[PDB]
Amino acid sequence: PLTKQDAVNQMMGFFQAKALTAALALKLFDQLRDRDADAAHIAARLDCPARSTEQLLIALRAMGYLDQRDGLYHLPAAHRAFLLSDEPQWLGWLGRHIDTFLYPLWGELKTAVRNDAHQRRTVFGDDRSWFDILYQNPDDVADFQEFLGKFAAPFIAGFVRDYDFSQHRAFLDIGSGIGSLPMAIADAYPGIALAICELPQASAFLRDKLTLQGYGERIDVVEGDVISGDLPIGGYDLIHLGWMLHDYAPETQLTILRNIYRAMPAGGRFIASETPLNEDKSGPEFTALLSLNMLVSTDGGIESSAQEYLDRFRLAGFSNARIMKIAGPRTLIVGEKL
Amino acid sequence: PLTKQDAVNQMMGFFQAKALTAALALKLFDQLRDRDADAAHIAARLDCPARSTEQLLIALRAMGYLDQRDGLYHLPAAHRAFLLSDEPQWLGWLGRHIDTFLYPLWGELKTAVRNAAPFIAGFVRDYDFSQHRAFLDIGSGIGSLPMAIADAYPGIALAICELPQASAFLRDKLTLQGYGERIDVVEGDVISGDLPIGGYDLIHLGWMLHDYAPETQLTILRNIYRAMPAGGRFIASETPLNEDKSGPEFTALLSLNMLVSTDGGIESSAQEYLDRFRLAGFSNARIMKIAGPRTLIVGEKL
Repeated sequence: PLTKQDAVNQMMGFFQAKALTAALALKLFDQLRDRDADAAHIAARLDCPARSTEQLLIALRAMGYLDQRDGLYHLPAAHRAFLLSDEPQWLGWLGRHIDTFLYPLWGELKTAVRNDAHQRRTVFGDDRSWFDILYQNPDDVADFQEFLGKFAAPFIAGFVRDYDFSQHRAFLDIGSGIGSLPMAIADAYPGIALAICELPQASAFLRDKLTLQGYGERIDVVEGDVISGDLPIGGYDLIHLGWMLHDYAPETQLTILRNIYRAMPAGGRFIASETPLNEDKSGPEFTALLSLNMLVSTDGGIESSAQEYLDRFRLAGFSNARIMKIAGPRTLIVGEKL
Repeated sequence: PLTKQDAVNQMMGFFQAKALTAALALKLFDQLRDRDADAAHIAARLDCPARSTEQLLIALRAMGYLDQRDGLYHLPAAHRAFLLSDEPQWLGWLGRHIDTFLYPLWGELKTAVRNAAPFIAGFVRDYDFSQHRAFLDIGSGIGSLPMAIADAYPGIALAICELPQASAFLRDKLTLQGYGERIDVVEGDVISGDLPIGGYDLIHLGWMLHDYAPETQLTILRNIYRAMPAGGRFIASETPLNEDKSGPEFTALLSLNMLVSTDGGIESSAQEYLDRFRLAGFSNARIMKIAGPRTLIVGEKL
């Protein structure tokens, strides 16, 4: 088991979190992309007091994110890809998501558990529903999805590699952020028809992004709504919903799944990719904590076991509801329409 | 080196931190004091809904603080000491300090950049107090250090120097513990410089220098140096940064904690403390490394 020191260490772990998000917000690592430098000159380039900048630097060094030799701070080469703001794996979006949204809400975790409700009203004075905030801010949603797209590379690679897309004639991805998955499918499967279904607000933007990358004729963008169930998805024998169910309460998950089931072609296949809790709902750790993040931030999001997802597939009308394990962090929940 | 995922996991470490403090604040672990229980039964006794309590329970099992089999949660015996509200080692005090003070303060870290038992035990065991006749503790919280000294050195005179508006309170606490006639309470202020400490040939200042900017530290050290008796010894117990200020990690992080929660607080190297002791007039400024988490910076008045 663990000891008192461990619990204390973890109760203070918001220290390391905010040292990192502050450094990212200050773009501190940017000042070392070209040369090494001491605290006083980093503080000059950042427009910050020398003393407090030095306190942040010493902490980042002690945490292993920076090197320091003879008073000069050095950005390690293997940290460049995620600490520099122009690198495609830059963590700045997550940092600002934490600073502006998740960190304040988790401050009120106790009350979220007491009430089984989000703390957006408490914390931000915002009495709008989760659905309201999302529908109203498609720019934030796009920024979010393009950040997530970077992380989804192992899921996408393992989906393309472990699942036979050659068996299907037409694949449609519901609510793709940026088209990364159907692009990877197109790159490996030249004969399958491909489409993304987007909200009418998000569709022109995704169309523009697909066109810029050269995929505007290869991948169609159709408009629709999983919530209202307006889903022109009947010509697609494979339908995929990427990591969306856990954003909603189970009852809403049922509505989404019934909405897709009703719109699917007869004999069609539907796959939801999710990160389930394990069999005895004992973990894994990040997913267990992700559930709490859904509690404090959304209107009824939650993580579920594989079996719980199977039950919801069946209740929504799907036949042969089953799990398909693939490489990567997601698990496929699969069912057919008969 | 570190990877993207290492940084992500640490950037989200406030997840784990709040799971623990919310669990402490909710007295969730007390519901497993005498038996195992499933989520619905813990939730009922907590006056909380079952769905949200179960989410917090699942995270605590996944973090390793609870066991779980067939839906029944178990408090591991090795965890009772710091998770149960009635146990001497209960961490609720820290959770509350984090919830009401530190966590909100650290939420604006970027704006602020831009603008104890084991010490006591190692001090009393390692340092021979018998070489002194009168010992004074400045800023003593409840007098735990002089009481420990009293319990091991019945010959030494003992006193605590407290702020005026806290002295009667401390006098009372000391009396209620049986030390009211063994430990004297004098009144004073290191910042102001009013310090009736002339009679004590060993004076101690416990973990206070880092609450202040180096400039105010110098003023404090000069104030104590002047009031001390000739021949006296002074000890400040601190947690210094290491020789190249690359750590240790908690002290580096604690330095930022002083940034957001005091006016000018900061940690320092051993050499920097020695430098300030010398600038303040002390003689034989030196480092004594005792057991426990603190280091002693020591000076004398010749």
